[PDB]
Amino acid sequence: HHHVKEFLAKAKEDFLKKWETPSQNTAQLDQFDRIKTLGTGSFGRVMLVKHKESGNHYAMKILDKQKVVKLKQIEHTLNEKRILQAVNFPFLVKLEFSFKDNSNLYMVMEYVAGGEMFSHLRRIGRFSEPHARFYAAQIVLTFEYLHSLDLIYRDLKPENLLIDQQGYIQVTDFGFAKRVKGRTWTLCGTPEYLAPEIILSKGYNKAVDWWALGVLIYEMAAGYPPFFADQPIQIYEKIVSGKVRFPSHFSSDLKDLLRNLLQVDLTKRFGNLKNGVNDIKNHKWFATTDWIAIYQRKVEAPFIPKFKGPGDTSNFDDYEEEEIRVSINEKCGKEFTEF
Amino acid sequence: TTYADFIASGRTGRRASIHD
Repeated sequence: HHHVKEFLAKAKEDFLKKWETPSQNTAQLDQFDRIKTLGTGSFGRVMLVKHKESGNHYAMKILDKQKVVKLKQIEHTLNEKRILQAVNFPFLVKLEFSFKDNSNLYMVMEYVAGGEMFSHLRRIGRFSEPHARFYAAQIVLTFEYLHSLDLIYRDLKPENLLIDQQGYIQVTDFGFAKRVKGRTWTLCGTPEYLAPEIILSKGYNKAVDWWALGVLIYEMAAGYPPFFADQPIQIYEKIVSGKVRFPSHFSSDLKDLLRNLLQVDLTKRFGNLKNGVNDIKNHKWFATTDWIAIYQRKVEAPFIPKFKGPGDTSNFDDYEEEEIRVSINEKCGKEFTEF
Repeated sequence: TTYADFIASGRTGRRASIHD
């Protein structure tokens, strides 16, 4: 496929134009009716909203400016918006609008009613290998796309993968995403998904995303992650030992792929070798995978979330609701000028 | 079993991201 190579070069050109001249201020708060909280965090939350003029539903991420500054997450938050407004791929949640007011930053994303892979995985227990492979292929293509733009994702986990109406994956949460050529050092991610080099503070590159994919595939197929414990420190100890045990039901091909992704030695890890992503795409475990058909979304999904209207929130957990405050005074104006 | 140990553990719910 010289196809992929020319798709990616054209993709980079579109990305670079938007990266260099980002869109800003494309809606305002009173154009949306807020319906229900879909998730929370230490400096913000995500709400289901309805856009009054179209009637469309969106997921609106609301960030408290003062809290973002206090917790020293300015660069990460600016990274998120700048990257989101510039990318475009079948398996990435789309940013539809963004704006800010006196108190908050807002990113209005497409709403994916099927809920997080997390909920479905815990409920079902584990996914069959073809089911896990279907999702894994989507992540492979998405990381190929992101890494080609010099982006590192850094927060792969089932909680950040939404299942759409066609049963396909939509990756959300670009809060730790960064455009970087060369090494970076920020200790971020989720404990169970951190690569050894992050934990050991040595500097790391995009190979950490491929390690995380190994953890994700293991967790989808097993129903539990390869390294778990009640405290992060004990999890880290297991991760850096790199000893992995596999369930009895894992196929030989799956175990071999995972030995190569969950390789503690950076320089031997699939995705990070001479042939790059092709080592993964060409692996026996993916022999049945039609990569083009996946990209084109022509493969029949193994699972479709039950759907009862746009606006249905049954696939999401209940959260405690709270006011959206907008101060009469502008907060942190200079810090977020480019947002 | 490993599964039973996981399910009895404190980390079966949605996992918070960290930065540090």
